[PDB]
Amino acid sequence: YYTPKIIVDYIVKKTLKNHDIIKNPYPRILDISCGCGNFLLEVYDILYDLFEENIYELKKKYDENYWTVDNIHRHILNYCIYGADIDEKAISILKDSLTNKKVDESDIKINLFCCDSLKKKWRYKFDYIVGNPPYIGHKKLEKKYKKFLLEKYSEVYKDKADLYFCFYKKIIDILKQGGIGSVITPRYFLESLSGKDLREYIKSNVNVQEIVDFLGANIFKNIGVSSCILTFDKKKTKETYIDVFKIKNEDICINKFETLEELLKSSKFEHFNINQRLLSDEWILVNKDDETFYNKIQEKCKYSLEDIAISFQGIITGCDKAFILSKDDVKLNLVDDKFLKCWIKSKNINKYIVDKSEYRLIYSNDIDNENTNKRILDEIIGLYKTKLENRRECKSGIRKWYELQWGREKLFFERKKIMYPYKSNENRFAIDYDNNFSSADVYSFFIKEEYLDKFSYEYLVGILNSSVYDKYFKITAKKMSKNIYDYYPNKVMKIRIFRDNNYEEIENLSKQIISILLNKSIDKGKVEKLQIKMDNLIMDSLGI
DNA sequence: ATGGGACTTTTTGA
DNA sequence: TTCAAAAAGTCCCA
Ligand SMILES: N=C(NCCSC[C@H]1O[C@@H](n2cnc3c(NCCCc4ccccc4)ncnc32)[C@H](O)[C@@H]1O)NCC1CCCCC1
Ligand SMILES: [K+]
Ligand SMILES: [K+]
Ligand SMILES: [K+]
Repeated sequence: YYTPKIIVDYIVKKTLKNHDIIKNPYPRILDISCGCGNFLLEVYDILYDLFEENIYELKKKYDENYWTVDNIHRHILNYCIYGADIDEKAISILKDSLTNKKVDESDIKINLFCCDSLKKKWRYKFDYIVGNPPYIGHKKLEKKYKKFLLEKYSEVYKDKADLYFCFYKKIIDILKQGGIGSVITPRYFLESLSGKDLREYIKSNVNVQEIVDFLGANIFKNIGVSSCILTFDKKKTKETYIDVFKIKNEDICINKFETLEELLKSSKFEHFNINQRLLSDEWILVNKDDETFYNKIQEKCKYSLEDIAISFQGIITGCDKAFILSKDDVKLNLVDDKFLKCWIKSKNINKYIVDKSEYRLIYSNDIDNENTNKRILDEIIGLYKTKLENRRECKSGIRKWYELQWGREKLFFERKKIMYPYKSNENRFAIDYDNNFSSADVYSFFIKEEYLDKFSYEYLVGILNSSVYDKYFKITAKKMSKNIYDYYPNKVMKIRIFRDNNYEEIENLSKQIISILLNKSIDKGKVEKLQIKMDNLIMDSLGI
């Protein structure tokens, strides 16, 4: 979890580069999760040069005996650097590092606190705040602790929110008037549904100076997280425009230049501005070309998928190894075919059509009692009885030990519907003809009856799989890792759709693609030509 | 050994 | 009663 030095230097320089040390020689710089002091040790170096370069001006303007170069080390540690961390071994190491910057005279007091930053009663605000807070999601966070966050941090922490939301809140709350904060956190709060309250909190309490979005790039080696750097202030400012630096190529190595600023100004990043006053509850962080593109589509389309469709998440068995068998597995001979459903994974979804299924789900909810079908329970499902019994609804009695945890409603699956993978590099919406069941890695919707005469499944997969809609969706989608976006209903169902003079031709092209994709000898190339023709029709329709 | 690519479970709050 | 969100993802190889 060590933050790379090139990022640490940038965040520290972002806050202190324009500090007027003559006007205020007592700046308070805080790291609320300082660890071993990746940031604070750099703050010390930057402060020391700042004081030494102006030592004679300070000696003249202020106590001429206090301001000597020999006194800078003590002054920094007594009045300027503040750290907090829950790990006492980390604080003990940082205290030793800060002491070793000078190399007892008299007992220098360092402002390091071993505590929970979210619980500490903070006695004063701070001029500058930097660091890299902990990230802990809803599954890994201790349940007794979550009761505390839901009580005391409800303005940013609810439901499936993350712990680092609370650090944004704490950092903002203890930032002095006119102060500057700069942190590196996961990027997901910029787009996620859970981050809505946090985005409202940031926008309405600080001026966001700058957002560095690394998208799917791997900033932390051997860590599966996607990062951003937020810089914000509480200055009295009227313009309130955000500098947004979005990475262009996710495969870039971060150390190509001596400094991060060189990387940002390079061709490896795009820069654009966003008006903070124009931010809705969603933050549309795109350049002017993309904003025009996005707005054209939004205004043109009179419907959304949510308007015309019923959406639902897939089956959640609660223990897949207990209920999912290969269709060639001999144990399926014990299971009556009335209990067996086709099962697909996200990899089975292509554009327009689903691979033939290779797995079967035992829809165990339809097993009436333990004595009629003893063989299935003893020889297939019962091999995982202990794990099945530990599921939440089994411990509370709502589920029998052999039942599916969230079996949903079979009738929603056993119908013509559209399916798409929950995480993908591109739009892949397929028409399911085979009553496929799936887990939560595949989402489904079917068309409401009253919209069937306006929209057909064949038309919908045509436009949703188009190049236009792939770009259109990815503008506001949640970037997860390198070449992975979330395709979840909370954004997929917000996709807006249109219907105009090109409807018949778009639908016809979609059927030709479906027909070719289902044939034995597939000449995939003609599909690409048809898709290009369809994309041109869609661009003609939307005026782009 | 590492960094990069394929692929994606069930726990959980509401 | 029962929905859907959540990557400090997870796992493997060359
Ligand atoms: N794998 C992880 N990676 C991220 C590392 S974060 C970097 C620094 O952040 C400090 N740090 C964290 N949480 C703090 C905090 N309050 C929140 C407390 C939340 C909590 C509640 C119950 C049980 C445990 C934690 N207050 C001040 N410092 C804090 C670390 O000690 C570290 O040196 N975190 C999970 C896990 C492991 C480290 C101990 C606890 C987190
Ligand atoms: K003086
Ligand atoms: K990443
Ligand atoms: K992992």
